[PDB]
Amino acid sequence: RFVFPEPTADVNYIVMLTCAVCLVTYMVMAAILHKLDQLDASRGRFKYEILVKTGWGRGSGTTAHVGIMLYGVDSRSGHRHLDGDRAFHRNSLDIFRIATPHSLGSVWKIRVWHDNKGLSPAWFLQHVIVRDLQTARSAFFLVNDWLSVETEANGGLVAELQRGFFDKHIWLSIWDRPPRSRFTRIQRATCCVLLICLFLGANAVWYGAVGDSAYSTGHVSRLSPLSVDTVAVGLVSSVVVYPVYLAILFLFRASLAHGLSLLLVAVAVAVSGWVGASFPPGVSVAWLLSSSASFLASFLGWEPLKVLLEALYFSLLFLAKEEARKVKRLHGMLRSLLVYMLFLLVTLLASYGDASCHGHAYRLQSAIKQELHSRAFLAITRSEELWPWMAHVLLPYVHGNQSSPELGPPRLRQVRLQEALYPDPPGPRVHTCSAAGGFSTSDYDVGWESPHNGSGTWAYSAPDLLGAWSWGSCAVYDSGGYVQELGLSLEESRDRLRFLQLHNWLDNRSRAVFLELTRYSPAVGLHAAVTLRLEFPAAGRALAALSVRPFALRRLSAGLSLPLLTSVCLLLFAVHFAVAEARTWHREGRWRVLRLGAWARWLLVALTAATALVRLAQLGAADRQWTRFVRGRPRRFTSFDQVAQLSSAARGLAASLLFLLLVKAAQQLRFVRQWSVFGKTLCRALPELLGVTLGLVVLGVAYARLWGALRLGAVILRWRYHALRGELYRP
Amino acid sequence: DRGTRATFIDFSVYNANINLFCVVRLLVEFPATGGVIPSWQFQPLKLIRYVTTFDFFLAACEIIFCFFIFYYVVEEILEIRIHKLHYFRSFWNCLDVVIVVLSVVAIGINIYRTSNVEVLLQFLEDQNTFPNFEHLAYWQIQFNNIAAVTVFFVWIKLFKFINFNRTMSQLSTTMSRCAKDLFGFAIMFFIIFLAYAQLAYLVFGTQVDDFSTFQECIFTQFRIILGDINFAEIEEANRVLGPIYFTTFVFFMFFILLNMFLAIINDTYSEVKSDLAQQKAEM
Amino acid sequence: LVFGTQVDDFSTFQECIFTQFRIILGDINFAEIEEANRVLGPIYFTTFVFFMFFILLNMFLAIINDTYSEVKSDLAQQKAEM
Amino acid sequence: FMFFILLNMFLAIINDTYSEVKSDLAQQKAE
Amino acid sequence: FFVWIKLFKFINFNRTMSQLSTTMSRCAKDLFGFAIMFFIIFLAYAQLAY
Amino acid sequence: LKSVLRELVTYLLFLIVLCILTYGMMSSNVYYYTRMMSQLFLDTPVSK
Repeated sequence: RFVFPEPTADVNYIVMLTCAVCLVTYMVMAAILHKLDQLDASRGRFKYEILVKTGWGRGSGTTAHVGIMLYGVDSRSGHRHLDGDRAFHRNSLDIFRIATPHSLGSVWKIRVWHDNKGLSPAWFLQHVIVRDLQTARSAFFLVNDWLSVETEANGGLVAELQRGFFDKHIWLSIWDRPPRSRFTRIQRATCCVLLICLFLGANAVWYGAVGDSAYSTGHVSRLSPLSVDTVAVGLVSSVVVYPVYLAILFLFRASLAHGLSLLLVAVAVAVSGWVGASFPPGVSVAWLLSSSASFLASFLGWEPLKVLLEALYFSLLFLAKEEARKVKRLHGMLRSLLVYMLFLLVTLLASYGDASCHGHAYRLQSAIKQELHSRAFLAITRSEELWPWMAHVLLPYVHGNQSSPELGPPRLRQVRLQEALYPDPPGPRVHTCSAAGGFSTSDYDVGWESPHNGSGTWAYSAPDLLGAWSWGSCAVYDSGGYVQELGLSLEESRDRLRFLQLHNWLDNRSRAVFLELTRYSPAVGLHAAVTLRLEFPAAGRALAALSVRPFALRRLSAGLSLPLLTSVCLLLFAVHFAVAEARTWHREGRWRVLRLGAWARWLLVALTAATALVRLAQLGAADRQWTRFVRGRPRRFTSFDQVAQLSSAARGLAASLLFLLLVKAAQQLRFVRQWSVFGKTLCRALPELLGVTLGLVVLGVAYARLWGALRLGAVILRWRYHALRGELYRP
Repeated sequence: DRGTRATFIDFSVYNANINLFCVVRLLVEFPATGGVIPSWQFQPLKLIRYVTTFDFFLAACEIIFCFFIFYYVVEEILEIRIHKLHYFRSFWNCLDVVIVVLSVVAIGINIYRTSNVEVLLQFLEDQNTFPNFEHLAYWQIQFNNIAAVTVFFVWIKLFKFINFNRTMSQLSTTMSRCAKDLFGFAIMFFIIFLAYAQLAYLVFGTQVDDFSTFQECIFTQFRIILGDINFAEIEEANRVLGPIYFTTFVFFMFFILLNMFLAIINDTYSEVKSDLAQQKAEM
Repeated sequence: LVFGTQVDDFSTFQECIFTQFRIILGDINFAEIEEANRVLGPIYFTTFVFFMFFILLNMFLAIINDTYSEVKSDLAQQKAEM
Repeated sequence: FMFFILLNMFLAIINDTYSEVKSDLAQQKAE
Repeated sequence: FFVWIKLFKFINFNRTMSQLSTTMSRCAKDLFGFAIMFFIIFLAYAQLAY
Repeated sequence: LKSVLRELVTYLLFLIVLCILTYGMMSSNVYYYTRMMSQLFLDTPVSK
């Protein structure tokens, strides 16, 4: 049923970013796992530190190695080989003290066994005498008996499952490797990345290529997990990988599989990209949800199923402290890298999902500015030159002849301020905006102010709660003012104009004209809010400004679009960060100042919350404005001028968050041994550089680039670099 | 109509004085969002080479160049076949294979575009028809690029022989010793540079016309280091986050990273000089 | 070789040298360099600026700095020691 | 000549005196 | 202005600003001497250009 | 260095007092008068 479809030329950034992140996380995890396993060959509490001299064993005087498996809850122990300086001299009571990392509950948790290296004892040793040193987790008591000879004595005062429970779980078996297992990490991280890549490829080939099963599934069903395409496909595609997955896994237990897995990963990524480069925007969200559901189902359900099936089938001092703590740090780094990668992927999807829309928006805004003769409009000084411009280039543009999709007639709302402007007296041509007064909030009649019986055709048109603020060069305006509609067609608009300059509508009291309209481009599917402002500092001076903001009108009622998913994920991440930082605050106490610390975590939390909140507000505002526009439509001019500003704010916040994440990665690169002298040097001299530059800028301020040719920081940086190199390279 | 997306105009000229054809192409693009984007190209290609003695001299030089390339590849393969089966930890052998590969590609392109000149023969039969000379210009451009990069890399290869006197040995020693640390810090420099570039692309990329593309953002940020920026479109693009980006970028980049590069080079240069002085004074 | 026909700042070899010297001063146009060759044009500019400024200016400064330090140390040692 | 030689002599003098001051203040400790 | 400058100098009780002030005071003679050579070369080039 | 520290503290206090006196010498109620004398006095239209 394969089609070889989509001869189209397009790029889908979601799949590419997901695959790139999933490969980069493996690339950075491999180094940490290799470093962790370099020391695993070096190595290869639960009781007290007392001697284990035999007190119930006699007759069999020889040497024999024994091992006690201290089984526990989420703490595996294993067996320790017994040795001695005298090679366990015969006719003596062997005494030692061996404890495993396991620190299970202080209950009857032990399982001992004695190897029969030749002679075997008819009786049994009492125990390894131990009462309490630090935890006293394993009980030590005599048994006065044992199991059959040349076997394992029953350790009392399920095993098959626990022996292979969390180390045969592959997924969470990275930091649970048995000390003497020969399935070292490299073969536990290659299987996970292979499984993830195969999940991605198998879920991408379904939506892209094999989607015409008798035209089986529609491709229109909702993105929500409604027991539908989004979730069922994940379960169906989680089983196709398992044949080859188990084949590679059982091939791992020669080195051929380590190349076959990478080849499969590469081909899966290539197929995923090629078949997803034609995904519509409503499927890339479905693909991500399907992949996540497949991963969750596979892991949670069918890794325990695999281990249970295998178990059922089977059934029928300084060096130690300094090299045993580094394992904890490595595990912490391992479990923090995944969180950082998830955050980075979420941010990348939030900010870089529609770069093609970015380019199209730039081109569209450039074209709109070019088509309206922005140069001519900007170079205006006479208060009367506006009318020829509007009659020549505006009216033929808004109406046209089968051109310029308008989406709402334009408006000409203006502010009055009800005061005669004083002309600027001659002089040095001051660049201020003096002669300012209170505004006007009254209703007039045809011509000008003449209330006869009721409000005239010139009403105030009071502003709404959400109408955006212009923030001009003289003051801050709102969405209120005397509105005038420019007709509907190019037959009455000319008469409307002739009326407007016939009855001195723009007298010598007004401040602005605020010509505003919207535009739509269906080829790229982008809206554009266009505004034009003519400030009036004095009588007949004017200042011309224009703003064309392109955006994409996506509404909260559209369903489960990508921005909503990214916003909720960012909210969850911010909540988790806030909870973790609050717990750190509570445990530590107070006085957490004069450090990056909380003063950086709070900033990160605030940025993460603000991005999602702004995106949600933009979605809600767009939905409300579109719903208002639909109801009615002719000659009402619903304004989309505040949606564009919210979209720009959300984009800026997402860009700032991504920049912060990239800088954090750059400063976290310092973990290489020979490359650790760069971050250390900067982190020590940076406060000094800030202090000296702050002391220098105030020296130039008290008087009334700085070091672009002086290079004073070079001396401090060189001194710090030499000091750290001496302190690190030699000792 | 409104559905047209592109328009091409093509012709060519000869200029019999100096034997040199010239193909002229003019393109006008009509994007879906409106407007017009013009572009042009004028390629002065040559097709009647062997007319004068200097062209015979150039052909002989090309033959000698082919023989030189053959000798170089033979000696390289002879060296690799028996001696030093690893061979790649010198930085003077990757350059050799790069030069050989680029020269082989250039020779292949030249042969391909010199044998396929039947369009001129077809045109000379009926001269009242359009001469199709676009593939020749495209391949000429490609060959020019390959020749340029090869010529650039040969002068870099020249460095192997300037080690005659002692005062030139310490400079090469310092460069070789500091290359690793320079690369290590350049990684971080590029990471921060790309972070700034992506931030600028996402913020100012729809209004400034200087950040309209990621490549354009990178070029603009390299030009800012030159002091070749106007400081205008950034601030009229956004009065907030406009000057903040410029100030933070200039401060951080210039001061911290330029001084760090200086410190890295200076420390190792002083260390090498002191080591050599001590060794000479103790022997 | 790359921009020799359609720029007029790299028309001749000496013109190329003087244009590079002016580039060190940040007197480049870059409007014609990019449009003359969209690829291999910007690569020239970026690699030249980076390598030239960072490595070569830092090395020129370092040589003089080390020499000055050594001369001052030697002239200080030769005094108050006889 | 101007840029390289003299703009480097300036910073060489400044760096030498700055390093001398730093070393003089550093050698004052632990007597 | 003089009192502000003197207070800024007195605000150098910290080590960094004191080091900066001492650095520029121990090399004033050399820094002024180098300016003589700089100006001589500058005037020679100016005369040649003129 | 107790005597030196005390002398430095006294000098800093004296400098602060001198700066406060200098700032007080630039007291208010004169900017408005200067603006009136520069924008209204000797600068006004002859008539309407």
